[PDB]
Amino acid sequence: MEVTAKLRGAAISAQKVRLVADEVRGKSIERALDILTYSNKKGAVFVKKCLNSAIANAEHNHGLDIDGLKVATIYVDEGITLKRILPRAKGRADRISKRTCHITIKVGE
Amino acid sequence: MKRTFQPSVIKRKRTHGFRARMATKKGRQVLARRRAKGRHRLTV
Amino acid sequence: AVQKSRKSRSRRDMRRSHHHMTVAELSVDATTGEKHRRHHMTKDGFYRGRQLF
Amino acid sequence: ARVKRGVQANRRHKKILKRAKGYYGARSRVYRVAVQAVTKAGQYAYRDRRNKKRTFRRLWIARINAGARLNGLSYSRFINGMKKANITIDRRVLADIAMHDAATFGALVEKAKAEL
RNA sequence: GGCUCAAACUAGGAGCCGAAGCUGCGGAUUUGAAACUUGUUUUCAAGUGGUAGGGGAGCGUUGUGUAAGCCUGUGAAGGUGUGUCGUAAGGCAUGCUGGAGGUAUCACAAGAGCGAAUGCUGACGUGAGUAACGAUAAUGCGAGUGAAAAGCUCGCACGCCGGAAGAUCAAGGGUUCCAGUCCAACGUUAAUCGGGGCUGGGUGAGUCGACCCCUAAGGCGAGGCCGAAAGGCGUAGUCG
RNA sequence: CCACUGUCGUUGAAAAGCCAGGGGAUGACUUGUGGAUAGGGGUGAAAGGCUAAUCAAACUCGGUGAUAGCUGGUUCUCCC
RNA sequence: UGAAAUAGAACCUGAAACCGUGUGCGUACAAGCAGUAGGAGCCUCAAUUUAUUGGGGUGACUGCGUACCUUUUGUAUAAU
RNA sequence: GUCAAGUAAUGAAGCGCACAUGGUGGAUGCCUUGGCAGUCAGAGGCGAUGAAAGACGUGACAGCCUGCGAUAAGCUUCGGGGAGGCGGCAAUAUCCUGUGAUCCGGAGAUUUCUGAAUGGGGAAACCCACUUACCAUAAGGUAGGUAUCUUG
Ligand SMILES: [Mg+2]
Ligand SMILES: [Mg+2]
Repeated sequence: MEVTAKLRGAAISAQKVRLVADEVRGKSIERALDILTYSNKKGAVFVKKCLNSAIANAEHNHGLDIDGLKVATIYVDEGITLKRILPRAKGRADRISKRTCHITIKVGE
Repeated sequence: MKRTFQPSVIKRKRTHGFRARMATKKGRQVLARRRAKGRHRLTV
Repeated sequence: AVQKSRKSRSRRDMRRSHHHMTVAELSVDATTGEKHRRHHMTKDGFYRGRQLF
Repeated sequence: ARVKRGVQANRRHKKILKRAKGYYGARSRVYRVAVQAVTKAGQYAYRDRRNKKRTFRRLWIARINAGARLNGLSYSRFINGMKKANITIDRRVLADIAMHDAATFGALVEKAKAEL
């Protein structure tokens, strides 16, 4: 089986979290946690939180051995965008997209 | 630089206020029109 | 000064074929046994068998 | 009697996008581009139904020329020899024989060469 | 490309290639002609590129009747695949999704069909993780708290203003003031901080200001004058 | 108070600014508060200037769905 | 709990644009409206007394091939 | 086995196509509390007994909406009705109710301030009064009156 965690609504662009996700996809839980704890990217704190939640789900709700677990699948999806107005010169306005993202992690043997 | 709106309460209430509207027949028509549209603000 | 056509998603992603997160080198501290960034002290102050606090 | 266009517009656009399956980029995804690509595909297909009859005769004639020159004759003398011998075998079948049955094509060349 | 008794030129000859032309085979269709004769049947002849435009035949959609019918929780509409049928518009069946409606047939009526109108609304792209983060007065470190501290608090040091970048007001604003608590949003970064959220508190006058008494400009103005009406002016006054 | 020159800035810090210089600075000076003049009208040491980022006739609403021999667009199918 | 929770409160259905992940095939010596007519190889379902056909995915390689609308005498037009 | 010559296959930083499975988004379908056009009738006004329109209050309970007006989600009475109820968001608490509540219909009472606004004035919801009667003895309270015009 595959155990899931979801981190819907992280205040960050999915394009940014995707670089973090690409490096932990398919790795063992230990190696992936190392990569996430020593990354300098903001998206790594979100990916690490979601991965830790998925590991705890697999250990508590399903009684799996987290020693044989691995990041079976991970992907980031776009969340809801907050729309803000940015004033510019000469009385002109721009729209600002404050993008959010959904992180889905599934761990399994 | 100096802009178009320079607020003054006395000047606002004396050019646009309720008693200024009620002093004229045309101001009372302004009020009748605002009441017919149902505006929550009759006068400044 | 601006594009004459929108870029295709294929070319947009070929330009991102060089984007990559940096992965830190890690080691095990001889005294504590703990993982740390290479050439960096551990989170608790140990580097190369030497305390700092 | 107000008519909403949603359902019919949807199924109409799905027909076009279905015919545009496998096309690159916007050509399989967005309707304004897919509908031109489908029309152009039909135009090319109409033109190439005609052109394929020319291309395959081209191919048969090439293979017959090779087969006849293997036997000591050119295409323009071999076809003349067939028409003089009253042999009605078409170029499609002659090319098939030249490709897959060399001795029979040798026999046909012998008949044409005896007719000249 | 390459070509010189040519792969050039002249004059002849014979083959062959070559088009959606012509022929062959199958199918459709317009008109006309013949006969079981409103497609009932077979034929035959001539046709069938097309803008503006004229003429003919239909498809689908919403709604009315047919219909207190018929279908439908043993799964309606819609969505999404697949198969199949028709010259086309399109029809039919069916898997999955969906969960309460739909509608045969024949008539009847249209808010009846969209890719363009620098069309209208919403959503979402490309540019691009690019430019920028708003005065070049400036920060360093130690503690504290905290999930987390370059930015908060405290401390030491450094720097800046000082006819201000300090202080008191009027105008304007209106709770922003003070404390506690929170960090989603807001703050162009983070935030434990805030003029942000939430909950409480806080403004005390005979003398300060207003009100009040008085009048300026200028208003309004018993009577009065003027003017189709509306109104305009104006005395005493009354406001300001 | 003003705005002569230049650089900068021109998707600005800013729908007219900054910086460095510049002019007037007891006067036809500047400035606060209140008031007056209203659209073919006002006001103007006069540039058609200004009259709320709008001026060779403001703004709002209405006549009004102005008119447009012009430009754009005009949505299913097949047959002659 | 509920019939149902990709009915969980941004909550019926949940299209498209747009953006991910996975699987199969192709793609790093080759010049252009990106298709079309052919066509090798591979992958996958079925039959079939067993690598042959049939269906599906992909498409090395060859030929041909300058979008659409509008407006024009005439547009790939570098005209809208 | 060496060497030589020739010739395959394998590669994927990334990308394409198809399918599978999601995200976003909010179309579609169904739905309705809301609109639109009429018919047949009725009515065609409200206001100095203070209107229309408001401001400020009013609850056990913070805001808004609704009602109400210092008697303030209401008071009296007359009828209806018969078991629940204290308006909505929107519940909670204290309670009321067959000694008839909530609720509905007729009538009455109360009815702040502004506004024709009418005692004067005014930047509406404010400032300042005069006067009659009564009560208080202190710096007031209660009930009134005081605009203009027309006609008598
Ligand atoms: Mg101006
Ligand atoms: Mg839903």
